[PDB]
Amino acid sequence: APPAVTISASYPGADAKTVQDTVTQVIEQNMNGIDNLMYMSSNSDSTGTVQITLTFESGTDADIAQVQVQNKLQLAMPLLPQEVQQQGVSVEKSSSSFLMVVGVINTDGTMTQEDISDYVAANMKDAISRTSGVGDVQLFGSQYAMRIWMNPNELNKFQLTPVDVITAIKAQNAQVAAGQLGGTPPVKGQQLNASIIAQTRLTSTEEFGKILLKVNQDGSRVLLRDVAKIELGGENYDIIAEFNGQPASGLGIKLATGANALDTAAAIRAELAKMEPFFPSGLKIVYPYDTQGVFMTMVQLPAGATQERTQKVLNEVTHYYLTKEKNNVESVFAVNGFGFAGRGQNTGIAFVSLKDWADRPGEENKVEAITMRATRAFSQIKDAMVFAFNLTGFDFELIDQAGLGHEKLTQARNQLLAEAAKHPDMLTSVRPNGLEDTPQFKIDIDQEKAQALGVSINDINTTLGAAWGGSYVNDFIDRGRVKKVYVMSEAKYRMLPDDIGDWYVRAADGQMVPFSAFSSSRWEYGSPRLERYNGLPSMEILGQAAPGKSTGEAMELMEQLASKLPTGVGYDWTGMSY
Amino acid sequence: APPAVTISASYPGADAKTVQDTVTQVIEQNMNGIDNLMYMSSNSDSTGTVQITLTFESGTDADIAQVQVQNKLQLAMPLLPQEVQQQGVSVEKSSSSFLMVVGVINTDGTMTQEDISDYVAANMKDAISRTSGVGDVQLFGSQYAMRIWMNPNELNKFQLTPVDVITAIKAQNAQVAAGQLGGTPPVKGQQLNASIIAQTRLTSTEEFGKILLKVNQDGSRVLLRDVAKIELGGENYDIIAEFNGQPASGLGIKLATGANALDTAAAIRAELAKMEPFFPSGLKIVYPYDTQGVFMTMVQLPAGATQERTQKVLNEVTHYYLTKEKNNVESVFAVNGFGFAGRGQNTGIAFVSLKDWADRPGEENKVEAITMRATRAFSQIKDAMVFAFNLTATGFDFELIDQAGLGHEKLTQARNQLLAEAAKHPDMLTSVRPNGLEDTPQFKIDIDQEKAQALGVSINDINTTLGAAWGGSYVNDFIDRGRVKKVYVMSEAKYRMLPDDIGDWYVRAADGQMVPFSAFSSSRWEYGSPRLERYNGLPSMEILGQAAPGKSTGEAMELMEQLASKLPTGVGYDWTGMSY
Amino acid sequence: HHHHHGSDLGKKLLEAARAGRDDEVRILMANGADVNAADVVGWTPLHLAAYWGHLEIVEVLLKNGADVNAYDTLGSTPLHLAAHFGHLEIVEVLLKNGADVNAKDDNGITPLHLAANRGHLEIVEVLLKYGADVNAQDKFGKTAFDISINNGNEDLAEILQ
Repeated sequence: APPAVTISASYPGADAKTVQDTVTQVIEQNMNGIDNLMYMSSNSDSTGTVQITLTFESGTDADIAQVQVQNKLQLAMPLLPQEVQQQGVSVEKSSSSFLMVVGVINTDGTMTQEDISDYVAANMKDAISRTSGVGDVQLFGSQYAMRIWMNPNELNKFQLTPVDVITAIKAQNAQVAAGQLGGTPPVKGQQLNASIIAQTRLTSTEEFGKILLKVNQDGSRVLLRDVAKIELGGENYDIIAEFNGQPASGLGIKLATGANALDTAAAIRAELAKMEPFFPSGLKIVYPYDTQGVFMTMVQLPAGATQERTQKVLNEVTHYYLTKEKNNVESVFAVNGFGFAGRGQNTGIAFVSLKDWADRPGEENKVEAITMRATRAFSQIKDAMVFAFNLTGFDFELIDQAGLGHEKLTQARNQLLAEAAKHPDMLTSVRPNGLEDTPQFKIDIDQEKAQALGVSINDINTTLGAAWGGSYVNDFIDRGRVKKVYVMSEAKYRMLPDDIGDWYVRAADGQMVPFSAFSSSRWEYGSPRLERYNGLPSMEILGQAAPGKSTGEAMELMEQLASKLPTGVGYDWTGMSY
Repeated sequence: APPAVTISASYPGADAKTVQDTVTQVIEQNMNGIDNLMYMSSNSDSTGTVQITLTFESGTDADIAQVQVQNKLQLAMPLLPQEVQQQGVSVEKSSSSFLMVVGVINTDGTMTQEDISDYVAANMKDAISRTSGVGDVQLFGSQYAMRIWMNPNELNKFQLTPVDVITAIKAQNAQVAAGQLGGTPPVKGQQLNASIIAQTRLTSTEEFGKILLKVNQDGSRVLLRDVAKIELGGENYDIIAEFNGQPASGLGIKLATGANALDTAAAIRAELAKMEPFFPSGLKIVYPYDTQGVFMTMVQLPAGATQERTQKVLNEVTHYYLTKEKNNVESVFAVNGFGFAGRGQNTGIAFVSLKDWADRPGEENKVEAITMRATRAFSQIKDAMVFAFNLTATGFDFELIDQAGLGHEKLTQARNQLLAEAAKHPDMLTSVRPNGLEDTPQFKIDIDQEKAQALGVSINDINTTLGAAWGGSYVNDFIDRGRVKKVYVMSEAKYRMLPDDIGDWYVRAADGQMVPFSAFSSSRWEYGSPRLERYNGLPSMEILGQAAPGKSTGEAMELMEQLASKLPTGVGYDWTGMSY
Repeated sequence: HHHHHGSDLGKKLLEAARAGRDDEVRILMANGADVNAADVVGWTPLHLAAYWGHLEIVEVLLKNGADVNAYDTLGSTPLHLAAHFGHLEIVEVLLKNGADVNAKDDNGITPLHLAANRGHLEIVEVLLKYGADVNAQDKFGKTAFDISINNGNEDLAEILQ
């Protein structure tokens, strides 16, 4: 198969367009001078995430492709936002599918899903990641960060802002290089040499809680716990897993292009065996997907669907396997927020493991018949593509060739789909592979009013972003491991449009100014996922030949339909169709 | 073909010594412990550009040489000025010469040279640059940037400066990450989830025009369009091309070290075929140099010669091929501001393409005879090396090296001493000449620290105001027709042309007073270099020449060594290129 | 004028109004679908049809009794959306069916401010024609004239006069 190298980066709190236009385009523009590149594709998401896939000619040395990519990326790194560089960009040379899933549960319910995910991130993931043959490790959960959950009524009460919180955290959770006593070059007759130790990183919520934000006129003390709740919690909250309905975390492991599957899997088990003896009580490893005896189930809801609606669908899927398929199915490991296609609130995946082959006698209890019955049983779930598959048609990109923009490319897409519908004799299931635009909240900062009041735009924007999107401030040490600190609004002050008006920003003259005084807002539509293909805006269309027709005939018709689209809209074939 | 890896960096507005001492030396000091390295050279130019060439043993795996060069370059990257990093340092592994030129014109005259170059940079370059086998791609022109052309009279009228303009553009041409309503972790039961969209990058001159610089005490508004002109324009204005005298742009394509010429050319053509159907009306590709059938004409004036003077020499060249060689020549693609040497205002190149082999019967109508006549005709042009050649065995390549911190001026003195001795030996040595450029007048300005401190004017404010105005500053990115591009502030032309204009620029002190530049500076003319060369990490001057009629290069090299042994203390030499 | 959540047929209608499926809107209407079904941001099928420029659906929803002056959760009406996005025929249709030409959103923004801001000149004329207060002022104290000055759109300034 043609080797693929993948770049991943992230920008916490950024929308798809922001990601695209400060990250994705910049990287793409700088992917020159790389040998044997067939094509390039990318997603920029409203999760703050970009994924760029570079697919090389068959035969290419995947080590060389990776290195040449990494090198070009390194030279583009200074062009990306500070916020993105500091998340750490990854470059990977792996299969798009999983080799195995390591599951982790706590049989004594002493640990929640969130504790288990941190345990895994903090104690297991790195050693698994440095095992040879391990191309990509996905945590089904998040590592803990120190979370500072800000309250805007309390901040306004003491005339503070997220800017003051952030500043104070950098100043008081600091690791200072302070030299030595009797350091070199020394005076003659010096008897004492000793390191000077000054501030050191904080290690606990108690410590963060006593960060001193300010001393008032009466000499009383405003501490950080006076304006914030302080707790360990995930760096993000997007991915939640379950194993047979019980709280779980895990690692989804993908094989490095060209490594050996069997040997890689053995070396993974050897490393886990080194870890088990030091597990806290209750923690246990389960093995829910080893690459037949296994299959997956994909859950894809339309964009706009929350975690709660995706969970409802996963539960129906899990319930079906744990009741209607009891006799064939040993386990289900279900992940809400990660899907076959990557990552979102509207997607999920279920890894299913079967009982021993010998105890599923009969044609009708083998993988093929099971996956078929399940797809059948899930085919009538509402507003959800749900299907079961082990691990055919055509793959078309519609392309913006003349700076037309997202909205126009959408109309041109729809015009092609509407014509493809009128040839059901030749084409079936012609459909976008991506996502539909959804409601978004457009807020316009009034530059004139901000200037008249003496409110700085950087304070406005840091206030908005930090509170509603979260900000990575700096690092701390949690049980001797380096981890992140995040400031963000407590949930309840960032839920509804009217909450915007409870956030205050301090003006140059000391007055507190509500966000309502210098902003205005409306609802509009935009994209939760912007797609690009060889550096240009694009929209991926899937489809197949109708029954009794050749892929080639179908493709021929798609090319004809495509020649009738508005000026500036081209296309190409990719993937299976190249 | 010894394989060569090239590092390239750009520092807008920098003089040759600033480039050498803030960029080139820092890189060079880390280039050691690289396998199979024969030598290393560099030029640091007053165009703000550095090019370091690293030449490897024959047979070296180019992939590995690039990887190793780049890994040493990373040691230097955080020590480089931010203005360099942001332009994008590049590391390439290519042949030094062109495989082909892709020319672009507009047969309806609805697009200027500037529009054609932008269309090429924005819709065509990147895909060619990514094509397998393409080692280096040179744009004959510049991508559009959003240009803010400041007026210092209008800036001083409102107590503003380029620092205020830069600051307002960063604040109001912003792409803000603003989070979500109802995002995770939510209050349980939350139904509404929506991205929050706040400021987004500007996309048009109109939007840049209404950037709000200030509100006065009286309530009225100062907008950016009240202190500047606002238009799309090149990131730079140095490179200008023509095809048979008509406005044009194009791509010079060099081949990646060891890649197949036919296959790489074919893939380039296949890639252009995807672009053609989406051109605006009138735009067309032409093919002025495929690699006999073709040749080039180097134009090289002395340093200090402007675009205008280079143009006239180029016109005389183009004119010659279109009048006297019109039965032979199909096309001339002439580029002003780029040539064999790399890049500068005193350089140009013409790529010439001849009619079909069989439409040119006779030996006087073959490439060899045509180039000889062309070179003969151009020999008479004054203050210009012009010659034509169809792309070494009698020639030599000498490096004079400063080995004792003597500095550039002493190295010139020593160079001149070698050249005048070489001149007194016509029997052994013909046409011994520097490969580089002569010093030229430069404007030395001294900031008086004490006066600045006394008036309460910051040095960063002074320096940004000088630099941004007379040199241009890359502020941030914007989005032009869906594509990321740069934003530049610079003085409108008329306010940065004469020495007296220095005094029209004001900086604002801490106490709010506008202070003219003349209050804290003094200036004088001096000489300095527009191209500082280095060889193996040391200051150098390359000297070219050839063995006199009949005598071998070994004999001629032996003489240069004898001459060089008599040069002052600390001046040494080495042999490079042919002579290695 | 702020309408609440429907279900199943309301959801189908909202989605069909949004995608321009003229036939499907007519079927759902004949089968009793709530003509003022609102989504989570307060958008009725008329908001959707107006935003995405589907004229026939706009006419059909109005024939079947759609609230011409529906408010989304930020006080914005279908006429706002139509004026903002340059949908001339839809603007005309809405105003002919009782659209409030001077409806202000939560921010004091009227359809004329929006049409003005995006330079949609034929729409500005129709709005004035139908009684638009040319001196209406948003929360920041701006009129459509101030907008024309800030944008540097001389054509618009002369229309407002």
